[PDB]
Amino acid sequence: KFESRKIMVPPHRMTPLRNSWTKIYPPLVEHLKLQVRMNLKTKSVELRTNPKFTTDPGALQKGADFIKAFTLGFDLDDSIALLRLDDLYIETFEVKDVKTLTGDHLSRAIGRIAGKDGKTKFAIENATRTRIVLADSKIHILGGFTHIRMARESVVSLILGSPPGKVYGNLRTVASRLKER
Amino acid sequence: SLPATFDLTPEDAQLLLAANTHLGARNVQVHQEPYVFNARPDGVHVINVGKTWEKLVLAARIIAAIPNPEDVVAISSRTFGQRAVLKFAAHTGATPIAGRFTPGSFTNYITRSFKEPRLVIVTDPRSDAQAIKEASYVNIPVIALTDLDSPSEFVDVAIPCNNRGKHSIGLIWYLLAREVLRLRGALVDRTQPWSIMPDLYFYRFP
Amino acid sequence: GRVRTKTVKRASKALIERYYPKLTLDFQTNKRLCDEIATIQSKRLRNKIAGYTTHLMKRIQKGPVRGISFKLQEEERERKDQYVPEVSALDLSRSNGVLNVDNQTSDLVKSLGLKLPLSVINVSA
Amino acid sequence: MTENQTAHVRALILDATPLITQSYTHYQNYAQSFYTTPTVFQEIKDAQARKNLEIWQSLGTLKLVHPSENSIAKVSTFAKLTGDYSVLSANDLHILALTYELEIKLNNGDWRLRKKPGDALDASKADVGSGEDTTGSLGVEASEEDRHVALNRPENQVALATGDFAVQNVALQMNLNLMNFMSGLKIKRIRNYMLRCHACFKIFPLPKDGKPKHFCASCGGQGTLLRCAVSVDSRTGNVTPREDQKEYEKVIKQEEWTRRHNEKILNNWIGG
Amino acid sequence: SQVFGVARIYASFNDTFVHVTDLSGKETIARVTGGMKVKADRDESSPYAAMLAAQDVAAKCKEVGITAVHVKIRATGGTRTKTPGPGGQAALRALARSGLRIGRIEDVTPVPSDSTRKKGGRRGRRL
Repeated sequence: KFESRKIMVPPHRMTPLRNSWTKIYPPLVEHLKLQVRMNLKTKSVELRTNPKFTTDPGALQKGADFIKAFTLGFDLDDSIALLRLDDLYIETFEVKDVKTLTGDHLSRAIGRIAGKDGKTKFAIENATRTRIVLADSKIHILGGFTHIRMARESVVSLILGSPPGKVYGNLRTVASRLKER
Repeated sequence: SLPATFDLTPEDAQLLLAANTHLGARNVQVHQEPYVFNARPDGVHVINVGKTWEKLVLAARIIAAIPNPEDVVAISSRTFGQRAVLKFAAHTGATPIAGRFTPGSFTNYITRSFKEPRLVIVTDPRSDAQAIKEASYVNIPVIALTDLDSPSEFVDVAIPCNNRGKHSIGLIWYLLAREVLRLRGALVDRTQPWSIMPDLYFYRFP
Repeated sequence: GRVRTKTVKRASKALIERYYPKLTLDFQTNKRLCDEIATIQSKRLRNKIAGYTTHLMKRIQKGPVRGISFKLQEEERERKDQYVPEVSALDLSRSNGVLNVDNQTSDLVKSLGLKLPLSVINVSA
Repeated sequence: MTENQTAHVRALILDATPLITQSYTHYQNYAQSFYTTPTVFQEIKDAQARKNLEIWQSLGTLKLVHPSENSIAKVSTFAKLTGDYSVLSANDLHILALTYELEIKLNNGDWRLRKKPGDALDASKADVGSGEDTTGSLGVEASEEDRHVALNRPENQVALATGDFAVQNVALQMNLNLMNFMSGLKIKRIRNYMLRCHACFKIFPLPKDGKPKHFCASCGGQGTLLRCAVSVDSRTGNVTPREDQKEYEKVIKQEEWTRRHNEKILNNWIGG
Repeated sequence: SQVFGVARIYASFNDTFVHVTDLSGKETIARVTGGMKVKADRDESSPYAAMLAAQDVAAKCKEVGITAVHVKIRATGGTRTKTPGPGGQAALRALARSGLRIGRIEDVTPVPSDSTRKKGGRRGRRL
């Protein structure tokens, strides 16, 4: 009653894969009780199960979700939060899907979601229980629906070109009645 | 303006090629192009070691030209450099600066690290660049050990060597020490080798 | 927090950089030790200094601390010269008397005009 | 009907890798006496390895022997001469010292051991009586009397069973007998990767932590270190193929503190 | 050995569809919406509604007897987004959690070569 899933390894993250793989595999192999095989040539990771493992069918989907998380820039502490919780999910979205921007407009939108020393990114991870990774044209937010929904409202404020001060004011407003309840 | 005995003795040339001083960096500045002879074709240049010998002969003449031997100051912050300058300061009586050179030491007479030199030797002009620029304020000649990609500004009589390896820096400090003691008069015979071996200046990490 | 004052700390630093060996792990001997060596005006302050020297005797016996001790500083005065090798790496016998030199530096040797035991080695890329 | 495979080695020094990979039955047909260090046995933490260690302790064939301090000093001097002391552990040095003491006791002298690397062996005292090239030990159909004569030879008195390439290079520098953990044949040559300076041509071993050296130890050239395969012959003993900134030490200490904090966070995640 | 189904997950911002039939799209077997499982209009696309809806689809597939299933997931595609929303991810978690065998997981989202104009205008569409 085996089951194997196939997943793709990005080239931009295979060097931290071989850097921190020693911290990646033994928590899931010990606590979550799975089997991992590499294919370093064909950018593939084999996540396999066995009847000699524990019967837990949903943690195979969870393990494919950990490697899908690690596909898109995500560190290992968010993998610990994905180990412990279940309400935390993943999202991608595009810069062009809100507003048609080109070139330096795209660069200034990436600068607006990034900010000076990543401070508006810091303000959006700490006040919303979200975690932020910026790609070239992809935005990535983890978490639950009440958390990521106000993260949606903030990021479509910010990528529309609203100033970050109004983002901070609306951010602490939604954080205020977030921690109020 | 020098006698013919002063040139490259072949055991010193064997000593120079033993310490890999002729190997250098990959970038060649506009200023230090005559020190390179040609390039071994990976990206490593080889330097004219006769220029290094005669250039340190100049630096030895600068050090011997001062009247007070305690007024020359050696500067170091590289890990090999502290041992090299403490041996040089032990053997010629110079004032060493080991480790962190204190800012405001060449101006600002208040600080107890205020020494005014008339002559300054520096291990490299990039990591010890602050002693270079503070000596640029109170009119001090600086003779220095520059690589092939060292900053060449604010130095005069700069000795091309290798500051990367401990062999070359310990040897080149040893040769400056033996050149100035053979020029001052502490070792009368030019034929006689100096009694201390160059491996005293060499760094070991236990 | 019971952070001790700087006078007790500095007096203990001076009395341990200078008067190391007769101080020990016993506070009661250290009390009349700092009575017999130091002129401290009060019983309370000399108790502070004697207890602090007792505590620095407690952690000095496990290893070295950043401050000055004599019995190490003779040792880095022969660390400067005790490990001189009888044969260095710059001597001839470590390469059997003939150097490992490329073609260009042998051209430097034959162009400058010196005679030297060189072995030409061919290197590429 | 299995043949009576006689032991070709009187005593074999077993590492944690051969104790974990192979059972006592795999090493029973090759060696007569089993010797090991107590720290290597205390370092074993796997459950199947603990069961195999309990089975070996019930068998009683394994001898827990600590090496002598003078042999430890000689092994440390040999490792400092060969430059392998930075990568070798203290347990590896103790295992090499115990192997040297067992070879000194078994052969009644140190004529078969080289004090320095590249020194010729004293052959005048012999008449007084995975990248490993193990070729030449195959095709030997020795009889029982031939196996007894080979076990009576001083070359097969002591063997070192280990998986550490630095320890294998130290034993090849000491001209010690090396045996495969799975095959049991005597190692003749070993091929390993070593860091070579591209300018100074200085040879250094691979790092234990796996981090690449940004500056060479002797050359100092940025990127001058290259991965070079080196072969070591047991008969000859010849291996055939900046950092001075305080900010660099601060970066190394920050990387070590980050690794320690990550290990603490991983331990809290495992134990939470 | 077993029988594989052909599954579709359609993940908008405001609902989810878990919709499965046999091979080649012959006749639809199970059919749920986000609106039928939670009557609250704020929770049409909730992961709770997604998992309960996919659990009812799994119950339908178990009573018709299909054990293996092949799934493709999609967004709306076109001028709107490309990767599915988290309701699809919770649907995947539910169908794997249900004990039903899974065959293949891919992303058949209808991707344009070159799209037309979206429904926002020049300025933007979201808030």
